[PDB]
Amino acid sequence: HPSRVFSMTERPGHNFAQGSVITTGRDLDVTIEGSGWISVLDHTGKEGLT
Amino acid sequence: AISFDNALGIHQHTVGVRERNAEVISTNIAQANTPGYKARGLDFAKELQAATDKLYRLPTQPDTGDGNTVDLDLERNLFMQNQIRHQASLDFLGSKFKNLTKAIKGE
Repeated sequence: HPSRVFSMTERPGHNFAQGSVITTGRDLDVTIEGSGWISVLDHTGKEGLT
Repeated sequence: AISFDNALGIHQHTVGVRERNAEVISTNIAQANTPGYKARGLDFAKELQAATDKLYRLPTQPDTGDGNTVDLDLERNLFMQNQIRHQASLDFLGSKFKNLTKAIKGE
């Protein structure tokens, strides 16, 4: 009889809504207006979005 | 006539089958937790034919990844029934000799 059904928790995605913008007056502080990413390479060297 | 085969009937074989059945049920209960073990059932009519086998039990519920098809609720009931019937077979076969001895000795 089909009586036993398991459930597993999984990550379906991420929340890509715009984060809270903090005005700091610093020249080297940048925030992406709307959607978009900054391409950076980590310690190993593989590129990725941040 | 007048031979032990006819005097004892089939009660001489039933006691053995009830012992084999009890062994299989004991195996099923012990192997209930070991994954991959398939519950074994004994067909009574097969040992009846052998007197005059070791099958598999199809589960009523799915496994949980173990593959073990032993239902401990079923095994306890089947062990209780076999033990009760085993005692009756001893009573039946035991009285066969008690009547047989009384006929010979006349007392």
